[PDB]
Amino acid sequence: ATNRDQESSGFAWWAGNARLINLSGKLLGAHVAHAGLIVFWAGAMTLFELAHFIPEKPMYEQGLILIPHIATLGWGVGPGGEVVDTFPFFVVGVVHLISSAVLGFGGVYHAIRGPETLEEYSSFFGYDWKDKNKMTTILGFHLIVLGIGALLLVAKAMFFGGLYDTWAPGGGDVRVITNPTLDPRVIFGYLLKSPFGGEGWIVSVNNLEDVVGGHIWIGLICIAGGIWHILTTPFGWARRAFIWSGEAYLSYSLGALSMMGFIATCFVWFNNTVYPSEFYGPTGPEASQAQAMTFLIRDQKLGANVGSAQGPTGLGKYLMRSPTGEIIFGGETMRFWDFRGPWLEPLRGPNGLDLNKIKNDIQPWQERRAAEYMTHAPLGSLNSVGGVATEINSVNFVSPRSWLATSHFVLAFFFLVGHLWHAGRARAAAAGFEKGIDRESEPVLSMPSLD
Amino acid sequence: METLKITVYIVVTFFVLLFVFGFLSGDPARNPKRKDLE
Amino acid sequence: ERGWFDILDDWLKRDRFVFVGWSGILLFPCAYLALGGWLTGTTFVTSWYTHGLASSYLEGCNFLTVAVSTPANSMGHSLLLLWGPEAQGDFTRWCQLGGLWTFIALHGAFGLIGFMLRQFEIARLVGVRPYNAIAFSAPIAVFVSVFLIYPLGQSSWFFAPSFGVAAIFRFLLFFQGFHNWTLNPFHMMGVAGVLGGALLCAIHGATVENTLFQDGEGASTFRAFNPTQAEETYSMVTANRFWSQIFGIAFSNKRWLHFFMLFVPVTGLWMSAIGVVGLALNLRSYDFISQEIRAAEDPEFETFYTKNLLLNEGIRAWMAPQDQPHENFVFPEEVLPRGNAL
Amino acid sequence: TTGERPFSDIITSVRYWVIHSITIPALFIAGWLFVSTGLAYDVFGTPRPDSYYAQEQRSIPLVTDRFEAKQQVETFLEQLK
Amino acid sequence: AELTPEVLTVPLNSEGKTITLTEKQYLEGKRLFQYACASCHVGGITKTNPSLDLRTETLALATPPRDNIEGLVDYMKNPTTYDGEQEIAEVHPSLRSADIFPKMRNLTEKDLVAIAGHILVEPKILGDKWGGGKVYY
Amino acid sequence: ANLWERFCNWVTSTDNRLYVGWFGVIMIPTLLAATICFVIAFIAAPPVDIDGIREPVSGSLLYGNNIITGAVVPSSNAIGLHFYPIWEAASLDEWLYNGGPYQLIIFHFLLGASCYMGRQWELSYRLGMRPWICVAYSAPLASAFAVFLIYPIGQGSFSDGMPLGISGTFNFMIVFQAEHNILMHPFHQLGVAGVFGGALFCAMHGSLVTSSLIRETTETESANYGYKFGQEEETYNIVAAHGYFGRLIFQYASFNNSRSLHFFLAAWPVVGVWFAALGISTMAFNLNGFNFNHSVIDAKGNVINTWADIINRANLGMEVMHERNAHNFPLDLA
Ligand code: CLA
Ligand code: CLA
Ligand code: CLA
Ligand code: CLA
Ligand code: CLA
Ligand code: CLA
Ligand SMILES: CC1=C(/C=C/C(C)=C/C=C/C(C)=C/C=C/C=C(C)/C=C/C=C(C)/C=C/C2=C(C)CCCC2(C)C)C(C)(C)CCC1
Ligand SMILES: CCCCCCCCCCCCO[C@@H]1O[C@H](CO)[C@@H](O[C@H]2O[C@H](CO)[C@@H](O)[C@H](O)[C@H]2O)[C@H](O)[C@H]1O
Ligand code: OEX
Ligand SMILES: [Cl-]
Ligand SMILES: [Cl-]
Ligand SMILES: [Cl-]
Ligand SMILES: [Fe+2]
Repeated sequence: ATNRDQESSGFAWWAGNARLINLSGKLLGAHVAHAGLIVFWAGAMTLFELAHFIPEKPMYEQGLILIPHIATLGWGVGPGGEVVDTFPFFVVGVVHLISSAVLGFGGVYHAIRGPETLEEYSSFFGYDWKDKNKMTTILGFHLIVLGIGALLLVAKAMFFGGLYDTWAPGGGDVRVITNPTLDPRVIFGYLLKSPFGGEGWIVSVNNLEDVVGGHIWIGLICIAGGIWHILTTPFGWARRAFIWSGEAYLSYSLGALSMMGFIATCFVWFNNTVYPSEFYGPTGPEASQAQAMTFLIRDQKLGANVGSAQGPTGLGKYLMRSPTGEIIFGGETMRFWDFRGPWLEPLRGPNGLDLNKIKNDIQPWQERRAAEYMTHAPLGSLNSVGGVATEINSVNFVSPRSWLATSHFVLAFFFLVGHLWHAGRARAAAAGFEKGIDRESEPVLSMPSLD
Repeated sequence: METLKITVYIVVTFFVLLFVFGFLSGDPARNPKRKDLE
Repeated sequence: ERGWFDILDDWLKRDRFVFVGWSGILLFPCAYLALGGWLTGTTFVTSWYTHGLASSYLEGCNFLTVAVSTPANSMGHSLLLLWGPEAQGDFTRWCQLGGLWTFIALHGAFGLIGFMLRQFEIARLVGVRPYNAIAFSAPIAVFVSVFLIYPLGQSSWFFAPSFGVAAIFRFLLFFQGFHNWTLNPFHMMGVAGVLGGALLCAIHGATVENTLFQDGEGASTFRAFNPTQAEETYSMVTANRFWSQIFGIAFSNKRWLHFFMLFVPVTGLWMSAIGVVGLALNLRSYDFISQEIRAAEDPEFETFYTKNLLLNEGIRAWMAPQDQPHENFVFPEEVLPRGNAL
Repeated sequence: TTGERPFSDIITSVRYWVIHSITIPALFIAGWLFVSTGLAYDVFGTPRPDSYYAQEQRSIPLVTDRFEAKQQVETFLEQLK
Repeated sequence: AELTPEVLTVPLNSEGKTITLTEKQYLEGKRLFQYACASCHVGGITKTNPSLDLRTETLALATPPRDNIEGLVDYMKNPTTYDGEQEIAEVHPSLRSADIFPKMRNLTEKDLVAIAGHILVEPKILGDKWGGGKVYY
Repeated sequence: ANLWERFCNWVTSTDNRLYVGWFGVIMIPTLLAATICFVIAFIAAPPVDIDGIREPVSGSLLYGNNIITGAVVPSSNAIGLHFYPIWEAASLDEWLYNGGPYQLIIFHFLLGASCYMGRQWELSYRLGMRPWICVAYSAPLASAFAVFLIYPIGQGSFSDGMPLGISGTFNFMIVFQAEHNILMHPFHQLGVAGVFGGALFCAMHGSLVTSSLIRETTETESANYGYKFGQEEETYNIVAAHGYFGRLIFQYASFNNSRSLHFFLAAWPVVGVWFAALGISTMAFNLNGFNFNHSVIDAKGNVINTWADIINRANLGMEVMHERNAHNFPLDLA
């Protein structure tokens, strides 16, 4: 039992995994088994969702988060996101669940039976954290792998059925992407967009051509970068900038993951393109706007002239101007005027919401959709009672957008905390005082008084 | 307003550059003990 | 001089797993009955006859909504003793009238007396100064002001806090709507003492933990301490320099530091208690007169203070009929205060 | 230490479990029956689901007099036919 | 108080005929109503048009009358405006529009009767709460 | 040494009365800007249309406020999450009417405090200390982010960020309770356990250490003179403190390890406050407190109220009254 107590390893049981830092075989084991756990959850959770799935209720009324991910890719769904075949969901679930067995088998093997260290066994699979070239090489393999992944998304979109497109002419539907956006001004133009209202950085991506082209760029970039890191070793400036240790690299990755988590939170909250409202429910903005729409429709049917209706504050009861003059829905939803969705856009002209189109061209499907979305707003309790906080029990509903956003904020935050922890520790340990101050060499004691 | 904007952009850029080039100026070695961390 | 008193004294102070003491004669039965009353009431006992509420696991409440509720308003400040004139020795009727509320409040009070006497007794036996008991004076001021003096100032025990999670939440909101308690500078000093105390706890713990001397070889550093050691386990000098440079001022005297850690949360709780004594009499910090004069004359003048009062008015009107059933409030819909649409 | 047998000794001994494998389930069953027989309701005076209101009544049985409170509760109870 | 057969007895039609729902029917009616209707009609109100509720008095004053089993079943088949003047299947869930309101696709005649029974029985239990909105919460 | 090198040596110098550092290089201008703008605005800013309904709210002292009622008022609902720097306004008068000071202050502040945390790391490293004081500070910092940035993001407007003032703080709390039932949320409850617990343990530790101070002084002088800055020996007898506390409860409920004890003092309030922050940050996306409205029902189906329903009535009062002129449609959906 090499290194499996505090006295020999220096780490207590509650930090026991830190005993693995220089044990590449067992560490490989931990990693592979963990990957196994992830894939296991994907499979099992998918089969659970499918078992509980009623094809004629919206997905979002049923607590689904993975089936929406599958349906977004174009599998199992048809016009307007209606389920036409549940078999691909079944396939996805079963295949992940079976793969998890292979992964776990490997993980357990390397973890308790295989070589505890790999260096003596193989120069190729062996590594020293402090070997910069080897680090950049493994990094490179993994970048090529990620690039390939992005390219698989591309291949699905272009050659194997396409993607679900909430924006398809005539109504949302599955669509093959034939002309992906390759122009770098567009692609990287997203990257330089402000993250504030009406701009929204990369979260603002609103068409699949841009999504797909973006993935072509990321695929090539990752493969190229992978090759670069396989062929090179870090330059002097990098060498002097970073800490080179396992715990350091881990901390860097924790920072990256935290950042990505906050990003995904905002994506699932605001974006209704790669997270179609057909599957995930309406966004908060969307449902608010939809309320406005619903009452405009009702009151106008009653005979109200909604363009000239002055509300109690002096602002339009139904319609008002944005700070730059565009015609928008009034009331509190004035905040959500940057919202865009296929059910609303046919009412939009060059200056914003168009009064003539409003008076003359609103179709029954728009009324239906606005009602649906208004009454599936992402508000609800921890015990999944749908609606505002004061609503009575009756409707069993918490929006998938809320589950995903909240979960990923919690995770992203704790991951920032973890970054601080491991970065600070990595610094202290590399400098040699992570276990405390040397009584015979206390740095402050050799410093001049502050006063 | 435009003069204000350019001014502020320049100030922000200046300090951000100080931050970045500063942390790039051999920071791991700025500690009381083991300095050679390259 | 070895009589029965001294023999009993001997027995009471045996160094056993759970120390007893003379104070234990008061403390143990009273604490046991208070906890037992609460567990008994929240598991089995209703508040149908006192409040018109379900309040027990038996009725379908969960841990957040169970409570031992106060007696009906019509009971006034009756001690509501089981053998008293109200229940007349009838246990079932006593539970239905809210006798468990006063049982728990009173046994709990004597129990807290017992606990502080315990802090004194043990300090005296071991030979340390009695600052722990002294610091415990703040929980006592809080319990006494909130659970006894406050309802004694009001119409009845009904308006005391009921013993339960959600019930306590209701107490908070009631105090906002009726007393504007957040506006009270005594409450505010309480807040400063509680959050300042939490701040001191955190910052002190973290400082000690991050100025430790390396007193062992292990990367887990807890083992490198020995209770009997003479030496400080962390550097006050390094701690001092760090904080002087970070925040501008720092502790330099450990005795003062620890006293301050007593002083801050204890003083905060004491101030909150004083404000609650005022609320016992509806002697509130509800308004700023200058604000009200200006606002009444000028329909364009608006502050966060006036906004909060509109919220309070909403709370009173919408919560009163069900929260104060003995008043038999019937508020027709048309009199209910509401903004547009909602 | 203070003289009493260490807990870890006790709860890892065969005798402890010979006693407590009987005493622990017995207490649990007793508590169950306390509810399942309906005794609890009668002991504490807690309304069963069919005893909060009479069939057509929608007003709470609130106690309104301190010294005749017992009789009021008895009257409320009688009013459930 | 109990859920008696009397409470569960409601008008079948406008001609004085009544039907008595089983407890299982009552439960089924609550379940199906939550399933297909509560998203808009929780508590007896109507979120997308609060002017019209599900109170028995309101339904009685509808055209054609909607305060009986037949009236309600028909409404779930071919809903109209309050005056009976327009058919609104295109914007309100119904069997007729089960193509665009897919949750109506599996509702059977038995189910519709259960939902109707729910809508009629609930105010006998809850009184003003039913159709009352937040004021009565 | 060249100029850049000397500058670097000064910036990172351990000998400055207040440490500067690279994080400090960002912290110092940002915190000054927020501070100066906050002071001027608090005293002299005209009323701000917080809810975008042309209903300006007065926050400043010169415009009819005292210390308790005063605030720097959040930016206009018409603005939402749009970035509204001074140069986006046609004039300062406009900037002021729409609540520009609020955005200037909170953005400079959040950046500056993020840098304050970084700086705590940085100095810990220059001094040869262990690094985690900054992690402790992450708890109040995350909380500020929650109420100044995350909640606005989730709700779609900085108009719903916490106001910079005392009464404005209370307003934010009451509205939050109406809209999320925060009291019935377990993360807020963990927050309360964290701060109540922190105050408790603060008092406890204070009192135990104070109780066990070793006699080094006479009765006519403060016991504090018995400790001298930088002395090597501990100033109280921990074995005695533990002898007391272990007997107050039982032996194995008391800490005998000072390191373990101080770790606990750090962890309890820090974790609790982390959850407080996460409560606000998840309710930001409208995953709210437990809802048991009408959970208890009798045999006929009558609602039997619990304390949860009374809470509900209070919440309704708050809900129907807040922003009395801003809603035109029946549901408040943000
Ligand atoms: C994802 C979670 C995870 C994973 C993958 C690991 C992995 C590992 N841990 Mg860590 N650990 C974890 C969480 C995890 N840990 C947690 C939460 C704690 C706190 C309790 C610890 C505390 C801890 C300590 C103190 C130590 C480790 C050690 C180890 C390593 C050696 C294990 C060993 O020798 O056990 C021997 C165990 C057995 C022989 C029992 C059975 C173990 C197998 C794996 C169970 C497999 C069951 C599975 C269902 C089988 C499916 C097979 C099928 C696919 C065919 C291993 C790489 C040790 C180490 O670093 O040594 C170098 C070590 O000292 N861990
Ligand atoms: C990304 C993470 C994630 C998200 C967003 C969801 C979302 C959902 N799940 Mg899924 N699920 C997950 C992971 C997730 N799950 C995991 C890990 C499992 C294995 C246990 C499952 C197994 C599962 C089942 C069996 C079911 C769901 C269901 C659901 C739905 C209802 C959830 C609910 O009511 O929660 C209730 C809320 C809680 C239980 C609160 C959890 C609070 C945690 C413990 C706080 C943790 C904080 C932090 C991580 C700790 C840090 C500590 C600090 C000191 C560092 C909802 C769509 C249900 C459904 O509707 O299916 C159709 C359902 O039946 N899930
Ligand atoms: C990234 C994960 C990973 C890594 C780096 C390793 C590395 C190693 N394994 Mg382990 N192992 C793993 C996962 C991994 N394994 C899994 C998942 C299983 C269960 C199948 C095992 C079961 C296992 C056993 C039983 C043994 C090893 C052995 C070895 C060593 C010999 C490798 C060799 O010579 O192959 C030579 C190269 C090949 C044979 C070509 C492999 C062709 C691959 C599989 C095609 C697929 C590639 C594609 C990119 C995979 C994508 C997967 C993704 C979708 C999840 C080497 C250290 C041996 C050992 O430790 O001896 C001391 C050994 O006996 N492995
Ligand atoms: C720049 C990287 C990037 C970005 C912005 C996206 C974005 C997206 N992906 Mg794609 N994808 C990527 C890489 C990326 N992906 C990679 C590497 C793979 C292979 C694993 C995929 C495979 C994939 C599939 C199969 C699918 C998507 C989908 C999506 C969309 C929904 C998912 C989401 O919310 O992710 C949010 C994205 C992030 C949180 C990542 C942001 C990364 C930041 C900007 C950079 C971090 C860089 C790092 C820290 C710095 C390196 C260090 C260096 C400086 C030294 C969304 C537009 C779904 C879709 O399109 O539906 C139709 C979908 O089905 N992606
Ligand atoms: C996970 C992916 C990953 C990781 C961990 C690394 C890691 C590394 N890369 Mg590699 N690289 C990658 C992918 C990755 N790379 C890819 C995909 C490509 C193809 C584009 C490259 C191409 C590449 C080149 C050409 C070089 C590196 C180099 C390096 C090394 C130093 C990098 C550095 O100092 O960053 C820290 C970043 C800086 C110091 C930049 C300055 C700081 C600015 C202000 C950061 C601002 C970013 C901003 C916050 C991002 C927010 C979004 C924004 C886009 C709006 C480091 C080992 C360098 C090296 O040493 O090669 C041997 C180098 O010369 N990489
Ligand atoms: C030992 C600690 C202790 C203390 C301080 C208390 C205190 C209290 N109990 Mg609790 N109780 C205890 C232990 C204790 N109890 C135990 C062990 C039990 C289980 C049997 C109970 C069960 C219990 C119940 C069921 C009730 C109380 C109640 C009370 C309250 C009213 C007591 C009273 O009026 O006594 C009056 C009696 C004395 C003060 C005795 C004084 C002794 C004198 C000085 C000696 C002289 C006596 C004299 C010679 C005798 C002549 C009698 C003759 C004329 C007939 C009071 C707060 C009541 C309550 O809480 O109502 C809400 C209540 O209903 N207690
Ligand atoms: C290392 C270690 C660890 C960990 C471990 C792990 C993590 C493992 C994993 C493992 C795994 C990861 C496993 C997996 C498995 C899986 C499986 C075994 C599967 C199976 C499947 C099946 C059998 C299927 C079936 C089916 C079908 C096919 C159809 C449908 C239906 C059903 C589902 C029935 C611990 C922590 C303990 C500690 C110590 C060390
Ligand atoms: C967007 C912002 C700009 C980003 C640019 C990033 C490009 C990556 C390379 C940047 C250049 C790095 O250049 C880096 O800075 C200065 C420049 O003299 C060097 O010089 C430094 O060296 C030593 C290291 O002990 C320091 O003590 C000394 O104060 C300083 O002169 C660093 O050793 C060098 O590594
Ligand atoms: O802003 Mn401030 O407060 Ca959040 O809900 Mn909506 O909006 Mn307004 O109402 Mn309720
Ligand atoms: Cl009406
Ligand atoms: Cl308000
Ligand atoms: Cl509105
Ligand atoms: Fe201390």
